[PDB]
Amino acid sequence: GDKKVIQHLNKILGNELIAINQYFLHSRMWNDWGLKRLGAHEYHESIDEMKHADKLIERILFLEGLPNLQDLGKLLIGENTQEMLQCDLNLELKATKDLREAIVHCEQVHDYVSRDLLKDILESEEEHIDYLETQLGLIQKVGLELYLQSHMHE
Amino acid sequence: KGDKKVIQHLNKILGNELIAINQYFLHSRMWNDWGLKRLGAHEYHESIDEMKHADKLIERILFLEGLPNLQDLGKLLIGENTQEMLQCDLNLELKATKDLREAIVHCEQVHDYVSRDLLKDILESEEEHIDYLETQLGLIQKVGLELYLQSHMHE
Amino acid sequence: GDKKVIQHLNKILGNELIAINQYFLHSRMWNDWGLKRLGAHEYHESIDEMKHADKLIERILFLEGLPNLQDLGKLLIGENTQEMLQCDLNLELKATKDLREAIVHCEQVHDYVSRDLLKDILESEEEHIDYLETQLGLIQKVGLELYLQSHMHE
Amino acid sequence: KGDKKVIQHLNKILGNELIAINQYFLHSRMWNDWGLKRLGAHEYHESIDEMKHADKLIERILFLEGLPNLQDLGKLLIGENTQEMLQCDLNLELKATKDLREAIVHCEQVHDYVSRDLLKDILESEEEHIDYLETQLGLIQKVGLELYLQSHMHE
Amino acid sequence: GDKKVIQHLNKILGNELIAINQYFLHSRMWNDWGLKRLGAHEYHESIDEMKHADKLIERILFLEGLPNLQDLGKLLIGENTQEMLQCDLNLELKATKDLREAIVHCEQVHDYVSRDLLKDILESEEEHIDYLETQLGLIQKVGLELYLQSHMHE
Amino acid sequence: GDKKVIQHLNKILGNELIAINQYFLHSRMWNDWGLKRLGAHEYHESIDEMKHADKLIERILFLEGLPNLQDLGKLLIGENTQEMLQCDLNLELKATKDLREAIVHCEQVHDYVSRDLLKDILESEEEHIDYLETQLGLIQKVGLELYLQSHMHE
Amino acid sequence: KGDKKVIQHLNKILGNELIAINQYFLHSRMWNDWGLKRLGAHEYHESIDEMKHADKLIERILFLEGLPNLQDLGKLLIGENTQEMLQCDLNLELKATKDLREAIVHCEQVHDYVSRDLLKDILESEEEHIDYLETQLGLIQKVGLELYLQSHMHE
Ligand code: HEM
Ligand code: HEM
Ligand code: HEM
Ligand code: HEM
Ligand SMILES: [K+]
Ligand SMILES: [K+]
Repeated sequence: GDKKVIQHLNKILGNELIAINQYFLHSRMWNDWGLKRLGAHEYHESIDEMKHADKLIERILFLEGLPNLQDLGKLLIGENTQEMLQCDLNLELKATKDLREAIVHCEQVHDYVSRDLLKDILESEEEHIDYLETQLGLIQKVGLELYLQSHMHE
Repeated sequence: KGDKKVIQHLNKILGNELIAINQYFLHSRMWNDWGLKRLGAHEYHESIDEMKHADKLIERILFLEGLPNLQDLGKLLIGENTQEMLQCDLNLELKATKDLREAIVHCEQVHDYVSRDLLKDILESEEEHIDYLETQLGLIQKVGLELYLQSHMHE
Repeated sequence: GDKKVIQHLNKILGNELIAINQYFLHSRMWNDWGLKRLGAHEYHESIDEMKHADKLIERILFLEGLPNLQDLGKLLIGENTQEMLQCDLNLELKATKDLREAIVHCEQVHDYVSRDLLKDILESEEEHIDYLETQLGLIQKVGLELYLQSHMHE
Repeated sequence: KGDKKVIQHLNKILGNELIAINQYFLHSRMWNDWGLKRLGAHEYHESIDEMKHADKLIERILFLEGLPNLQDLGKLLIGENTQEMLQCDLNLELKATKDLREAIVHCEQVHDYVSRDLLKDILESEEEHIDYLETQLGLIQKVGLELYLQSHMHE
Repeated sequence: GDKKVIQHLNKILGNELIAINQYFLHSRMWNDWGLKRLGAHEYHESIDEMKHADKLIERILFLEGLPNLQDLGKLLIGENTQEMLQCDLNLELKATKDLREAIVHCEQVHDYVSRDLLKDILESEEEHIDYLETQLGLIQKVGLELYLQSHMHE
Repeated sequence: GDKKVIQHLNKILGNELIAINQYFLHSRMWNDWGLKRLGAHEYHESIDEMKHADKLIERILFLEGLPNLQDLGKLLIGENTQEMLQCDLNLELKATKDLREAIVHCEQVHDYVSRDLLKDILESEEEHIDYLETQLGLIQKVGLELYLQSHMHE
Repeated sequence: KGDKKVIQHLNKILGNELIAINQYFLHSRMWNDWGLKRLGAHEYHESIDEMKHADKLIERILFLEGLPNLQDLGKLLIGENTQEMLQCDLNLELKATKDLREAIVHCEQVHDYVSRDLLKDILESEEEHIDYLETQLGLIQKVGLELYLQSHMHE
């Protein structure tokens, strides 16, 4: 296994671990506030990052690397709905930047299978960006209070 | 063979349908992009409905030994926000129904009653779309834009 | 969204829009002639291009570009079965050349998700080339009239 | 009670249907005799369809208090091979659709919109038969007679 | 919500976050080595701790505290099966010690619902200790190689 | 059809044809010895290579090349379980090296569909490497005799 | 355990199966590439049948404590067109049946009746393939090449 591939994979893994915890707390904060539709959607975002982390961990071990679950970077926790969505978007913008750099290196050393894995993750993070920009746009179009009312009931 | 002006009329209606297919499809995907899923879904079905009308016109023209024209695409009326998109669709349908009425007058004149019947059914369907569009613009007036948009976020 | 990526996506979208109308007209001409197997197969080629156009429109909008459904290029309409098939093949060869150029650029600017979308379109257009070259070969092997007889009934 | 000329027109269309019923039924059984079962089955359903139009005309005539004429049977156009039988069918239908258009014109003139509608349904059906006939004749040109016949041996 | 209760709950939550990652890595390590029965059981232990973390997080927010998902303590990662089992046991002995001290304080300030939450977690951690002590005892009774062989197949 | 792409595809095909026979004979040798679990797994590995060979043959023909099913290279046949596993691994390490070289060339000439096929085969061969290294690892962890015993029954 | 010449005969028959597997698989995929899908599907099943024969020989060789030979691959008889591919298959089957008869003779001689019974089963399957092949070549003679090909386009 290419040593820099493993470093890149461990970097993506670290990003997934931030997102898991950030989205899970954001989910439970929205549930606490009675914004149950946002809570449920954000729960699922968290679960999806868990599954990516699993796939990264499996690949690192196959390549005889050591998965790093010890290092947890900075959680971006907002204190209201609009900040929380922006915090999620900031984290995903960093995530996709790291994914593209990892893919470049995989291509260079011909680790095409690792590249394929990261690209699938990358498509999933861009779908999350799509959702997030759409939510932030809806807040601008209908206003904050109507956006929140629309996410009360599941 | 077909009456030459009937075939010209049929190709004109076909050209209108081809505009509407593309206009509604883009508007539909714009509304999905914005997270206005109820509008996106409804507008997708309007696009499909115009595709089916275009199919029937193509089939009729070929039966009449005419040449269907799928090459000349007229001007799409693409709006930049929900209220503009609805008015753009409405303007397109007012032109559409005017052309359908003139086509029906000519078919009647030359006794092409089957083409007339085809066009009358397309006409009823475009008037149903006009009903929808006038109702949507009327609702924007009665409840306001933001509430109208909120009501179209969720399918 | 990268500016040339959006231009390439709009170019492929333009090719899809030509194919949709070309295949649809070819389909209904074959039905008009009583060659129902050709008409049905060609109808499904048109539908398949409609679904590719849809995905391209969606990706362009996500990248904050403007989908161009206004410019309709030159339809290659044949006068008989053999010309219709060759017209379809001419269109597909142009289409795949454009797809390869779009993929090269996506790879260059690290738009791997757009690359993946175009590669899936590309595989579908190569399957259509396989079908078309096979049909033209059968016309040579069994002759035109037997080929047409084999396509009267669905 | 009904308009005198409308009833005359309806009886004329009825007479055209009575010819087609008998012509198509004989052509069907001839194709079956020859082992061209696909043609024989299709032609059988053409005959049945004309029977149904005949019934609807009879019922309308009786409602309008006219006398349906089933006694006068015009000239059957019988072919002696497949290409002739198809062209004979096509010649009959070209005459039938001409008569249908003239009847619709007169129904419209005297405001018998229900009779016009019945005739317009028949006309659409006969244009569909014309579509079929012209396509078959076109196929004989495109693939040749013997292959055309072969394609019509099995149902 | 009582301030020291929230501190205790956040301490127990911190123990759960360690256990999640430790058990998840050990599970994927066992799968990597072909010890699928151990890998499957350890995966389930990880999921169980995830669910406890969820309930802790919900309770903290109901009590108007701030759940801490940022501070990840030291993972005890073994290098072979016998060490991994011992690391899990060491972790659970620390977890139940902290659980007991959290329950003492809840009782003292009459937060009987938090006490009940913690007692349910405690029973599940004591079930895990029963499992661990039993596995270590089986290594002693049958030997390490038979123990491993018995955990190859699910 | 690019000429060196075809040569690369025929080279990968040649590797598949070796693996088909090597794995089939290994399967039947394990069945003859009563190591039925190994026999079944190796039969499925052989069938998987048969399917990759079919896809490669179909692609070569579409690209108007001549599939070469006449040149069969050297089968690596072991005479006990541990040698047969190592023979399979040696063959797959050679296979994956050739696959990466074929992908490099396909990327160079913009044959992205062929690259995508070859990348799917590579993922499957890396899964086989994972299986093979895991088996060799188990033999070291539990011993050869326990490993063989665990593979008597399906 | 097994007679040494029996094992040589079984390895020879196995070598013939390995040629047929590859030859029929390639011919199958050639016919699919050409759109002759009925021939491609039939030829595929012939390849799979030879694969199963090869498996039974391998198993019998190992039971007899022989070494199955999957390394030596003889000459594939690949044709350039349908007529040649069919004849290439037939030429391979005439050599295969000749070798099967010689193997059966030797099995009978040394009282390896279970090996004879295996080879006899394979022989019957190879004669069914000869029956198929001679029938196809005869049909090409009776209806003409192009009609034979047309009959094998659709599955
Ligand atoms: C921008 C151009 C177009 C787009 C994006 C588009 C898109 C689509 C889509 C997504 C479908 C559904 C396919 C499926 O999921 O099965 C569809 C169906 C269909 N399209 Fe189009 N289309 C376009 C143009 C046309 C045109 C120009 C015609 C005919 C002249 C046409 C005729 C049809 C028909 C007949 C159907 C089947 C409708 C039904 O019965 O459900 N389309 N189209
Ligand atoms: C005034 C002339 C005729 C009229 C109004 C008439 C009317 C009808 C009608 C309404 C049906 C039932 C159709 C359905 O609902 O599917 C029918 C069936 C049929 N007709 Fe006629 N018909 C006429 C003459 C003939 C003639 C001249 C023949 C043969 C030479 C014929 C042969 C048949 C046959 C075989 C059936 C199907 C009966 C069964 O097996 O159920 N008809 N007809
Ligand atoms: C704050 C830390 C975490 C929390 C609160 C959490 C929470 C949860 C919850 C509540 C579930 C649903 C369990 C059920 O009831 O079925 C779940 C599932 C799961 N978790 Fe976590 N989790 C965390 C971290 C992780 C990590 C770090 C990983 C892997 C590296 C992970 C991997 C998984 C997987 C693979 C599933 C099953 C997903 C599926 O296939 O549906 N989790 N988690
Ligand atoms: C020693 C040579 C080979 C042997 C003994 C062998 C044996 C077998 C057997 C026993 C089966 C299962 C058949 C059944 O029970 O239905 C099979 C399936 C198959 N074989 Fe082979 N085979 C060989 C070589 C090949 C080659 C060279 C190819 C293609 C290039 C091939 C292509 C296939 C395919 C496509 C299947 C079906 C796989 C599926 O979809 O399940 N085989 N083979
Ligand atoms: K509201
Ligand atoms: K024929």
